[PDB]
Amino acid sequence: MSELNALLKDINGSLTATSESLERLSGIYSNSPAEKVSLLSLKNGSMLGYINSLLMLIGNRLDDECKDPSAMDARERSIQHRVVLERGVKPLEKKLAYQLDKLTRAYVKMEKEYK
Amino acid sequence: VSENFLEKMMALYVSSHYKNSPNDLQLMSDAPAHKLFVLLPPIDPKDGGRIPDPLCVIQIALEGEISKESVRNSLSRGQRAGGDLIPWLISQQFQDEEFASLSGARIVRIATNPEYASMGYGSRAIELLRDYFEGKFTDMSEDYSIKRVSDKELAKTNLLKDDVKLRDAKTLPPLLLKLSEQPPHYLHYLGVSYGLTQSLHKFWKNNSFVPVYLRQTANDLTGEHTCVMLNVLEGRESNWLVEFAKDFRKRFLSLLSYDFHKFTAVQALSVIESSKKAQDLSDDEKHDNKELTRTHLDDIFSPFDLKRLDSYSNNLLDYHVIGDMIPMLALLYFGDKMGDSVKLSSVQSAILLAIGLQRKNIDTIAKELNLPSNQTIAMFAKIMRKMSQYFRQLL
Amino acid sequence: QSVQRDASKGYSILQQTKLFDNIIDLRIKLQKAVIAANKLPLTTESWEEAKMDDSEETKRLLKENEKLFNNLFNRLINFRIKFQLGDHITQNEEVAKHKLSKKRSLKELYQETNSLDSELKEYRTAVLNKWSTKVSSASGNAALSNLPADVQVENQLSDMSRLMKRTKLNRRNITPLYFQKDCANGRLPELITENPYVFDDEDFYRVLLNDLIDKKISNAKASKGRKLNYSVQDPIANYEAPITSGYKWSDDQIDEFFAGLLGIQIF
Amino acid sequence: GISRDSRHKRSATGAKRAQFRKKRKFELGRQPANTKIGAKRIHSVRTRGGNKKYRALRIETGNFSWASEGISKKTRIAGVVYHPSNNELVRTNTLTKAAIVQIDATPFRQWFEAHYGQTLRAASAKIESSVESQFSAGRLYACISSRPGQSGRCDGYILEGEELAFYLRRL
Amino acid sequence: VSVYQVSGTNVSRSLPDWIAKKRKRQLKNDLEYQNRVELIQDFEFSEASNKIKVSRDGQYCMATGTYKPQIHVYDFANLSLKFDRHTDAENVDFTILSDDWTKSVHLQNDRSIQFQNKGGLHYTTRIPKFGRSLVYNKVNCDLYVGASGNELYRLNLEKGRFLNPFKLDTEGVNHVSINEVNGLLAAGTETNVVEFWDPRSRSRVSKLYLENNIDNRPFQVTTTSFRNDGLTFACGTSNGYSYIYDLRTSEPSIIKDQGYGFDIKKIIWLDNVGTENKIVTCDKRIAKIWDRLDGKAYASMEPSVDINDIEHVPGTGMFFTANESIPMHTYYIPSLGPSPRWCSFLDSITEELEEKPVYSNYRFITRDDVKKLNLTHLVGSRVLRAYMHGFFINTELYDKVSLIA
Repeated sequence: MSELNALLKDINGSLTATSESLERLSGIYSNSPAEKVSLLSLKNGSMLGYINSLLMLIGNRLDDECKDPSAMDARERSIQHRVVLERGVKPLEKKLAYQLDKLTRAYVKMEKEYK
Repeated sequence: VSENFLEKMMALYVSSHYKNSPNDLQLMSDAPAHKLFVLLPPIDPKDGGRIPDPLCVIQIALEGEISKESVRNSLSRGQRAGGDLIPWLISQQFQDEEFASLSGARIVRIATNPEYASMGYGSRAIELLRDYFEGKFTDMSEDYSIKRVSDKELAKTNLLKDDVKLRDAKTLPPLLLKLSEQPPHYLHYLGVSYGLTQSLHKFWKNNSFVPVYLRQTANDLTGEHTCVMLNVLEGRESNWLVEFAKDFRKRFLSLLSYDFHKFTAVQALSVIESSKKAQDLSDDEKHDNKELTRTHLDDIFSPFDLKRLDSYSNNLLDYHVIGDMIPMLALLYFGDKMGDSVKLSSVQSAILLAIGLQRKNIDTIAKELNLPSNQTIAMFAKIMRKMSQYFRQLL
Repeated sequence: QSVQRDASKGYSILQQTKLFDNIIDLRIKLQKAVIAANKLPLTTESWEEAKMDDSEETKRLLKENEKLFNNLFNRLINFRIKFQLGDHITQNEEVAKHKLSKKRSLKELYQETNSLDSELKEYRTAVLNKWSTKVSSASGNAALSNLPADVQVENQLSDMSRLMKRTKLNRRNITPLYFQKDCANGRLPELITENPYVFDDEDFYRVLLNDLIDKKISNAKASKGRKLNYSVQDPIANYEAPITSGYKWSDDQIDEFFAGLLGIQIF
Repeated sequence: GISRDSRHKRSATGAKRAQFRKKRKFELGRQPANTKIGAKRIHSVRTRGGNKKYRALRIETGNFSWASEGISKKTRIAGVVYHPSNNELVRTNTLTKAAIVQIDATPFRQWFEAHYGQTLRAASAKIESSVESQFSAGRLYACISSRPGQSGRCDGYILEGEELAFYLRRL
Repeated sequence: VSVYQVSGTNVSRSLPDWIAKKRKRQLKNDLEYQNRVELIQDFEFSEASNKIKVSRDGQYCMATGTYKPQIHVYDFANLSLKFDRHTDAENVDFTILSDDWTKSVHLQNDRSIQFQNKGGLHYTTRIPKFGRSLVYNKVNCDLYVGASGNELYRLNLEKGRFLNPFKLDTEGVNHVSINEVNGLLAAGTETNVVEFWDPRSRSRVSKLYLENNIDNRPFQVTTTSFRNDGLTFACGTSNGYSYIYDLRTSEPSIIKDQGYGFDIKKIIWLDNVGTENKIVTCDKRIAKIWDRLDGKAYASMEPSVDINDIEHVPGTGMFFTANESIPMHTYYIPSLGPSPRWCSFLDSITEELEEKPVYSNYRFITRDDVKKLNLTHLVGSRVLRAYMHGFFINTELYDKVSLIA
């Protein structure tokens, strides 16, 4: 077997796994007034774009033309999405980490009480 | 409702102190620096708004932020300004002007329900109170001032017709405020002032408080010695506390003979232990204990004394022959010059501190520790056998 | 009643954490694609040569390859539009629905990816500034007035070259197919170990795995006495006498402690 | 304090007999020996006459005999599994006669492989399926045929056939 | 920390003790035998020792034996056996009601309770079914006896009558303990649940279901102990974990395992010694001292032979342990506290003693458990250390793994 054929097969298996998980992940979100914390919401959105940037890097490479093999535009998005997760969000959530635990613990006791 | 809550707080606040009831109420209400914190049980929504009882009541007084110019002037004059006990006291003892500028809070009083004592509510409140000032209670939701009566209104009112009425409930804020609601004042350290006792010392010790000062002259009314302990909140420089803790420990060891000889060996040992915990607080190795040098050892002890000490470890001598070396040995060990090589148990530590520093006789310690005189000598001999081997190893 | 709002926020906070684990799982599945993708050719001639090795099979794989990305990434953009819609990240509610309904091409999908990021950038500035102010006020830093988090992000984005080099680093030592041939022929302008073309996020990927692992850890008949006879037994009668003092604790304390055993605006 | 006298018992008619005499030494009993698995420990007892009795206070190894193959091997005892008289004896791992215990199958397996040259001519090597399964597990059900409280030994025999089927049903 | 074995078996587990004594006589010429120090003469049972307890007076000790089943009472002042009293059956458990050795209640294995007084066996009674534990309340004068049956039988010494037996929901009671300060009582069911009862009323205050996220296999509550403070409660699970609970909460503050996988037999809170935050947990194999709050191992007492029970003299460093060997081991830990008054000069001779010594700190996995836990890869690495049939492991790593598998 050619190296490309084995490689392409590996990518094919990855996508159907990711797509099926995306199918599951989209379903639960659609299943879910409850007001959402903004900080973690951005942190969720930030890494999603990072995954898209990784996939955009994948897509750029796969094009047989390979006009931009470095995937500069895809990379820069990943750089931006990676920066916000590491430098901006993490210090804030760490400062906010205790009060998050208290509320989550607060509900868990209530849910047990309700049951 | 405020009165009903006020009486409950005063039941706890007045639960345990020695007769100085009246004036404190005026201090609590009119003093601007003072603030009140109350620990409450969980609030069941099915309660219907009934006030829960207070489990712990803490009164704090913001202190510090004194201009360096005033401190030097006051220090030179020897005049003590009203309030700011800890900022002034540490400055006088340590001749440090930078400490006074630091912003800090003194826990004037902490009270817990006597029925519920030792259950850990008091420690919980201090844990939360420290947590409040550190900034960890950040608001999770995406004004409490009261307008004063204008001078125009005061002039326009007549004494005969005056309507002296309780302030409208709408204007007033809520009695109890969540820690998140009100922003804390930035602070550098938390302080406590109290008469030294075994129970109180253990309580503050478990709450990460470090001793900085102990008053030699016992209070006449109680016979207890005033002790001031400090704790540094995270995110603030901790070097100054460690320097103070080291100085206090050295001062304490010498003064065990003069006026603290009455302190039990166990109580004195705990004070040393609590101060040493400050050394563990600082991860920095810039300030560390220095192991004894060979040259320092020769200066301290002549070769004959080492021979005199060695023979005792072999049991070839009597105890009285080595009485002169004991206090110097005690200073080295509790000064940590001996190093990791020599370590002693709690009972052995108490015995060494007693003879070396308290200057108490062996039989007295036998009584104090509820041990036979024969054991105490036997324990005491084991201490020098370890010390003798260490001195051999250095040589 | 305020307790109920705490619960909904508590329920709310959990949802993201589960969502956080799910998306990281999506990343974990995609990890082998990134590794294999980095091993692919880089130039037209190398790709054509790769196809020449197995023309029929490669063409079939390439077709099945291309379809799955278009289906996968189109679904991802739909998730992005929905996600940024529900969380109020995108304010134009009508436009989001129109994008979701329509079917979009690869070039069009790229345009949405750019638009979604730009909206997220605007939401980024507002969110970081808002929370940074709250934390600063809560900790007394407002009284003091340690850079704002939004400012820190802006500064680090300004240092693009440094973090650009970080990604170039070939920690795994990945060699893309026909790399030596492209190098020899001069078909790689950027190069003419740090490789501009090999992308490495292994340290970030491992950190995400470490965070996921730690959270999971943190969160986790009468004869022979066979029947009992209650008649008085004389020899053991008055064997011991009760202590009238009772238990050290008061009865009221005992009753309460057993009760809790095993678990004007006033406020 | 233990005695085997019949005088303390009620007569056949049900009359309550009176104490005829003080307890005698020719009608004595001795305290039971609760044998348990562990390092071997046996206590000698001087009985009537010069005869001696051995008290297997603890014992871990015993000679078990394969009746079908007509052999005997010394094997370690894993633990008690079922005892017909009292279940608390099974709970405390007490060894007495008739107790069903689990023993190591290593010596029997090695002997079978050596003798028949077959991993566990073919017709002779054939054995009961349940016994084969027990060897596959690694331990065998055995019944102790000795009295550890008297002879100081814990010999026995491996269950087979209807015996094994019955005790498997009871287990 | 240092552990000194004052007396016991100095030979290995494989070596039989009785032949060693027959070899000991041959080597009686060896000087160390003449210079041996025995704290208490005849501190050895004939074959093995079941239980040992120290009188609250602090001047006496009592023990029970194997063959002939007999009761040994030791006098510390005389450092010798005051008397030995034979019994008709082995002793499952017993207690000393009086401050001295005078009055004691013994539970034999023949379903009979025997009351021992100064002169001798005062009275013997039979309970409906076999017993496993025993405890007595001073306030109520009621003796509480567990048993195989679901009921927990109640006997009143003041009135000399059996009373209404407490009805446990589950069948069987492995252990029972009563708290002095509270009066709260706990029972150890065969299932992973501890049922708490009130003696003031006749009621079940609540039941705690032990939760083991590490191991999902069944286990039983083998031992329970209440701290002097009364707000803390300790359990012993058959799988080999001991839980420390603060009674107010419903979650385990700390779960520390011995690791060998054997049942926990005795749990003792070393409050009196000083630094109250230390606890003892005793397997058949080893007994470990570890910190209450942080779960850090202070020291370890590993005898060659199995441990049937361990007892601690209040206010002192010594520990008596009942073992399967002919002698009864006793350990001295000088760091914990001073030696008792009666053996004052034991401290002087600390150099002569054995000074016996890792096992307590780390967990131990069986080979089958290694394969199930998917830790075959760890084998051959620094993380996993081989100890004979099974391999040791770090406690935290094992907890993470069993979650994975």
